[PDB]
Amino acid sequence: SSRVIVHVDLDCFYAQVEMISNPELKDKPLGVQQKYLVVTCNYEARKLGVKKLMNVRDAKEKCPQLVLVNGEDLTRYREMSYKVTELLEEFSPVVERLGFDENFVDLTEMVEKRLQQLQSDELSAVTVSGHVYNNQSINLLDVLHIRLLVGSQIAAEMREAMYNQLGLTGCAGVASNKLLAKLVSGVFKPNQQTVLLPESCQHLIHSLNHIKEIPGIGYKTAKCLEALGINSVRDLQTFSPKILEKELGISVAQRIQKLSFGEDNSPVILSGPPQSFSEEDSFKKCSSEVEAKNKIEELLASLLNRVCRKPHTVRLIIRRYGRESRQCPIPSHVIQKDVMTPMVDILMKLFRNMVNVKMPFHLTLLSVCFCNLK
DNA sequence: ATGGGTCCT
DNA sequence: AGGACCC
Ligand SMILES: Nc1nc2c(ncn2[C@H]2C[C@H](O)[C@@H](COP(=O)(O)OP(=O)(O)OP(=O)(O)O)O2)c(=O)[nH]1
Ligand SMILES: [Mg+2]
Ligand SMILES: [Mg+2]
Repeated sequence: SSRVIVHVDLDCFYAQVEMISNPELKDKPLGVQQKYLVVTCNYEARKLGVKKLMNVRDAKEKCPQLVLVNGEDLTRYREMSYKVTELLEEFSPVVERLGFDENFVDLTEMVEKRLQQLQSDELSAVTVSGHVYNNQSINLLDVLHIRLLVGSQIAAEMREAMYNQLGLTGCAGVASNKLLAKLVSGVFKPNQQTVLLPESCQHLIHSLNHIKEIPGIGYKTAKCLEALGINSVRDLQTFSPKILEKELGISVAQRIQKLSFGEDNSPVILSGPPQSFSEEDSFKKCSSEVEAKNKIEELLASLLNRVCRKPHTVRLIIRRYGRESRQCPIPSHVIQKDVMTPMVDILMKLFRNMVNVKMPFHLTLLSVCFCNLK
């Protein structure tokens, strides 16, 4: 059965949150800085050549007028992120989060409910909200076209409510599955929306120029495909399944070749509350157990505040010089909210298991994670 | 990379 | 405990 899926993608999310917090930056080029990176910037800085994940050096030699705000503490972005997800869940309860600033909603039942409430007179009547991908002609007698247009109307109500209630702008894409909704949502940006009618689906998938542009094909898989002479979407569509299975294994080969044809039967999953929560810090050097204990403690204090459901597992992640980790359960008496001294004790034991402290060492990342929430 | 997340093997 | 993916 055919679905109607919406993908919602907030405009320059962290920069939006900082611009709302400080409107002295609303008319100025703004970048959100983490360590030496400009992780995102407003469309005003984008005009001046500043790009996402750009070295703070290169970004200011491109835009010497660039205003920088520190975005290392994710507290406020995470809080707004969940306010958006909760707002969407009011439209339809099955909302899938993808990072902090994207959501998928399955609108199929909502669409069918709205259509069922329309008298035969007003079927034609039905109008698109926003862009139609590839300027495709609408056929109002095609029930798939009608359902996708009602999806576009719902998407515009969602964007409006996000603006009215939270002060946030964003893009939306409406299509028959998640892959296609996520691909089409970014066609017109910022703060616009697009719907994909089914006869334009080939056009959308062949508009991609790099195989890594398909969501689900990442860094290592694209390296593999390139090693095999596979560069375009069509190369992948037409490559031998049997060779592809041999090279990538049956699961990945079968999944990505389907994705190459625009086919994606994966359900929208209700994300609900998070499965883990972690605090990280990166640095040039940690060369000391005395320093490492201080580092881990600060991460612990942040997480304990977030805690206040309970985690039943704790893990510690390091990066030397890639990631290594050690985890263990959290003792029952400790799950019962001075928790600090027995938890740091647990974590240093994990640290000592992974790091030989009697021999020199050099860390560039420490991360503590709470998981296995009950 | 930064500072987070998800699921699968 | 690690891999792969996503933002
Ligand atoms: N540290 C780090 N943060 C990221 C990374 N990718 C995305 N983010 C964060 C910062 C951004 O505000 C947001 C980026 O998500 P998007 O890819 O949707 O980008 P953004 O919303 O900034 O720009 P957009 O208008 O959608 O093109 O989440 C990343 O690779 N590393
Ligand atoms: Mg975004
Ligand atoms: Mg984002």
